[PDB]
Amino acid sequence: GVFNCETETTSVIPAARLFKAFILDGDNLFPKVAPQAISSVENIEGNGGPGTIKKISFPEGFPFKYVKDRVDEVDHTNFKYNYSVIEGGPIGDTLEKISNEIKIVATPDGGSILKISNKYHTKGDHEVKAEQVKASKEMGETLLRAVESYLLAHSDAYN
Amino acid sequence: GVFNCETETTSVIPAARLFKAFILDGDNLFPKVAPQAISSVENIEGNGGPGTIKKISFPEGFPFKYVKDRVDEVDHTNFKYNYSVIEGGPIGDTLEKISNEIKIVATPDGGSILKISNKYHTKGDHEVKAEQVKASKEMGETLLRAVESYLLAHSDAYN
Repeated sequence: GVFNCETETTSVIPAARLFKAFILDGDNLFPKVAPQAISSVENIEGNGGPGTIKKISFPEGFPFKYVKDRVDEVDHTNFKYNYSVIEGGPIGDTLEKISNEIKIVATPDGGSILKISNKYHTKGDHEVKAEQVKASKEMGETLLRAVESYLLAHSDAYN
Repeated sequence: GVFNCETETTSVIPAARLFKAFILDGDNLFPKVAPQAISSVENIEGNGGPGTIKKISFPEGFPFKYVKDRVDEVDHTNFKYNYSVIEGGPIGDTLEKISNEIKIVATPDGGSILKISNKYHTKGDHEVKAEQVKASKEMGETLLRAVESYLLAHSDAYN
């Protein structure tokens, strides 16, 4: 089955700067700015572009130990990043894959709006629990806010 | 049980104008701007302020025929509107009440960000299905976009 959650969130950071930090340097930044959520990000196969498999590990404390994600598409001009959760964490008997899309859109005032889609490819007739949809949304917002705070505290970073 | 969904959406309309149209004149506007979603809004008990019970009817076409909502709180200065879904529609054997909060926040550029909370008071140990959470979110966004389009098309309205 399929369940598609689209959300939007705003940031005071201009889109180009946010894309460089949140997307292009996230492997480096996330364990530094949000250690309570992400312990490490490592390359299993590939360079960071489309097809790359990453292992995202969570700190001692979580239900889930890690996930493996695959980079699907990166558009450096239009600030789009598409990736899939393909193993570990919520993937298992009820859920085959989560396909995600992030687009960072500039606002006239020099901030950004992030358009985020989380698409659950459920196994057979399985539902996705509302708590799972919420957990994914909250993780993304946690990471965004941590990166935003870091960027405000380090005014030259990613310029 | 309880399940709380917080979402945010942006509008190009300044907060004060949007509050006057979307909140303070919604009974009038919704059936006019979004007839495919709302057929009528009528007063069962009260004047439109806290404690008021409204009957919201849906057009021929829907699963649900109507809901009764109660106004909980209105802050005309800070652009807050809290209301509850108390009968009809999704209310029944699995769900006792939905308590909703809308806050319309001005942006420096003269637009708005709406902070919306949908809090499900489930009966006993019942879950809320992700499809239901999505349906509520989509209804609110449909109504917002319809009001926004109307306001852009009628530049003097609600000034």
